[PDB]
Amino acid sequence: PQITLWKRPIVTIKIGGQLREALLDTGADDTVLEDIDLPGRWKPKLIVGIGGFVKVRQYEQVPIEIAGHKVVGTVLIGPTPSNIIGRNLMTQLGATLNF
Amino acid sequence: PQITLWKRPIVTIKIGGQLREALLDTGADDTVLEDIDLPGRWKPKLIVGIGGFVKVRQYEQVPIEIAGHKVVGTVLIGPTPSNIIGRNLMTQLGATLNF
Ligand SMILES: CC(C)CN(C[C@@H](O)[C@H](Cc1cc(F)cc(F)c1)NC(=O)O[C@H]1[C@H]2CO[C@H]3OC[C@@H]1[C@H]3C2)S(=O)(=O)c1ccc2nc(NC3CC3)sc2c1
Ligand SMILES: [Cl-]
Repeated sequence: PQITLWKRPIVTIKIGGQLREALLDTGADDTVLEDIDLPGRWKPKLIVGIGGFVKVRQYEQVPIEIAGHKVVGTVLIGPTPSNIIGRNLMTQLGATLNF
Repeated sequence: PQITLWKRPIVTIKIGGQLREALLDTGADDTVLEDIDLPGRWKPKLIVGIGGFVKVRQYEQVPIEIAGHKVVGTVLIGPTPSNIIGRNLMTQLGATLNF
């Protein structure tokens, strides 16, 4: 799909059998989700945003569906005001910005 | 132009006669720049990112050139780890996400 930016670019995701919404975020290198259970091992990671840092769990090779597209990639789980899909997963969709 | 997302989507801006780089940031409602002098009156504003909040200066009806395109809009000045162009200005470029 093509979307304009008058509204927040929010898409449906399915991850670990959980349905959520998340923002397609070209300003995010990595994908950060708050509200999710993932199985198995993870690595501590500190990430830096506007207004400081948060501690997240890095989960690797997580299967995730973004607006119908199945991809596998790194997901960070931790406090974020908004679930965000980063460039790590949007590149797997072949996503582009046009102006 | 069209750009892919394997790299950060960085563009050149000109604002208040000052040249800078900034991220085209679909996850940002508003535009936030750190390294800038703007003339005249402004309003206190608190904005929330990953890792918390920052106090910014809201400047209204600021002229800004983004990859060649002259627009006028609201600019927030304050601490951000990366200059970000938000949807408030990307809608003026007719920017779209495609996948
Ligand atoms: C600031 C950017 C440069 C980085 N961020 C992405 C932005 O898109 C956020 C998204 C977001 C939207 C929200 F709704 C709420 C939020 F908390 C966050 N936008 C934002 O904060 O916008 C602000 C301001 C703009 O206007 C308004 O709109 C919303 C608010 C408000 C004020 S990030 O989240 O810090 C980020 C993400 C992944 C990541 N991966 C990394 N990789 C590792 C280092 C190797 S570093 C890294 C950093
Ligand atoms: Cl690129």
